[PDB]
Amino acid sequence: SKQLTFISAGATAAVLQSASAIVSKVAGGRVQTKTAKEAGRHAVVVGPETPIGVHTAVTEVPKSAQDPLFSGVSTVVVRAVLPRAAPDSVQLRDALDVYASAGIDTKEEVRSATEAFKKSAEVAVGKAKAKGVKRIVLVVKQASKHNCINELFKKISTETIESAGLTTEVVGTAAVANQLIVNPESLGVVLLNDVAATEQIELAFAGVVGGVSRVYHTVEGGKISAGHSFKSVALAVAQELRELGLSSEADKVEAAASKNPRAVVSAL
Amino acid sequence: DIMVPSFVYNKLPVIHFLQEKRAEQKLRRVLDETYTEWTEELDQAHVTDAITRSLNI
Repeated sequence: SKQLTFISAGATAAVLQSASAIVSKVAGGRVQTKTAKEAGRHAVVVGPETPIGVHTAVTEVPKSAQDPLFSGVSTVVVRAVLPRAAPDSVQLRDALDVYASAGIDTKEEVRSATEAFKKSAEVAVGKAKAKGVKRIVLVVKQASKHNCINELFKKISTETIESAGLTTEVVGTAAVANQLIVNPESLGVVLLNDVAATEQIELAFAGVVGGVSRVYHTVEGGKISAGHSFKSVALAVAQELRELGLSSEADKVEAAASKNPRAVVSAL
Repeated sequence: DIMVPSFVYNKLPVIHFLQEKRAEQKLRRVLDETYTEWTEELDQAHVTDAITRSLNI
């Protein structure tokens, strides 16, 4: 009756097959599992690549799945995601910086980027207010190529955050990544500008913590789960089932993920 | 038969000269309005740069 939408973005067939087996064995057939390329709700996206239709890329450190090494840490990493076009078409993150060099008009693209950053900034400040932190950390790659997209990102993110009344501290990519992996307790909320390096940093943090499920906020309004490994996908499915209103099944999947990461399907 | 013909004959040279000058002026104006328009086309280096970015390099 109900439907779970599986999105594949750069994920090996093994992970997708594992996710399908897990949901089928745990759900028992009550909720069907359909595959697609875009969704707004009841969706799990498998693979490092960012799907189409997501504007925010928040990720946290769930208490249940905390690795013993990272016990007690509490930091929220939100990556701003610009609208994604077709693979052949030039992405906005690159168009916004190359068209300016070429002299082409960049009004509509700036407007779209501004809207995405405002939404991401609103999500970040809401998380910061909920956690109680006073200052957030902006992350912008300091490469000369990305001298326009980051500039707009800073100009808008700081504007929105200052309007909300919180402080912002700008930093690069290498220093923040090292701090987040080594000393993450000194960062409460970190926003990341839309770059490939930032995406890798988000994945590394999501994996080093012990394997977690990232939350994507879409344009339509909602939250969709995202995973890239067996454990992360299993946690993403468990959260998705919990959202549908299944508690015991979600707990079983979470326990199986904690015990046997790579073979949860057989473990449960 | 006599007077108007004579005065027309007297007019002819000046009018011919003025009309020749007028035609020369027209030709000169035609020539003066000609300019070579050098068009500018998007440099292919930017195209190459965008191709590289699409590769995720």
